[PDB]
Amino acid sequence: MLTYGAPFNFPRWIDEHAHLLKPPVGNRQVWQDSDFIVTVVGGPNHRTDYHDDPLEEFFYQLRGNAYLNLWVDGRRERADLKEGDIFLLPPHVRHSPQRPEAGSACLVIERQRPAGMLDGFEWYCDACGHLVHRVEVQLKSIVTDLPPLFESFYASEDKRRCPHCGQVHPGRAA
Ligand SMILES: [Fe+2]
Ligand SMILES: [Fe+2]
Repeated sequence: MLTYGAPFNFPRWIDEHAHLLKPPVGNRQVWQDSDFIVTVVGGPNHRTDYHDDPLEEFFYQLRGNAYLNLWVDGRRERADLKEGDIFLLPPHVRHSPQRPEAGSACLVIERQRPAGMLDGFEWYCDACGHLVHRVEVQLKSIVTDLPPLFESFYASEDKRRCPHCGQVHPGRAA
């Protein structure tokens, strides 16, 4: 049967979930227990962590504008997600999404990761660019598997300390 239910109007769904598409929640997954992880991400939200996804990520910036801070070819780059833009991110490209605008909405589509295929989350030194800390996770649920990871980095000067220049990373806000 239709495990994930009947078709429904997407703009209306987004409107009805507007209260979840802003802090502190910020995002909302559309269907549960599906292979395709379909999420709408709102704003505002700024962050310092970079994601290393072992699979591809599809973006369609439906409302408002956002941007991804990236590492490409060993250098810091920015991919703008202007309203109306689509984008396909290859596996393992490190990315830190920034969503400055309230009322923005981005469709993000990913795949469930098989057992053994791990996600990485990491931070880089603002002073010398060296990797400061990386955690790998078997990502089953973003809601329980991810916030403690971030929280543990912010709470530890050891985790935040650059091994190259010794600068302590700011933590939650750059
Ligand atoms: Fe990601
Ligand atoms: Fe450093």
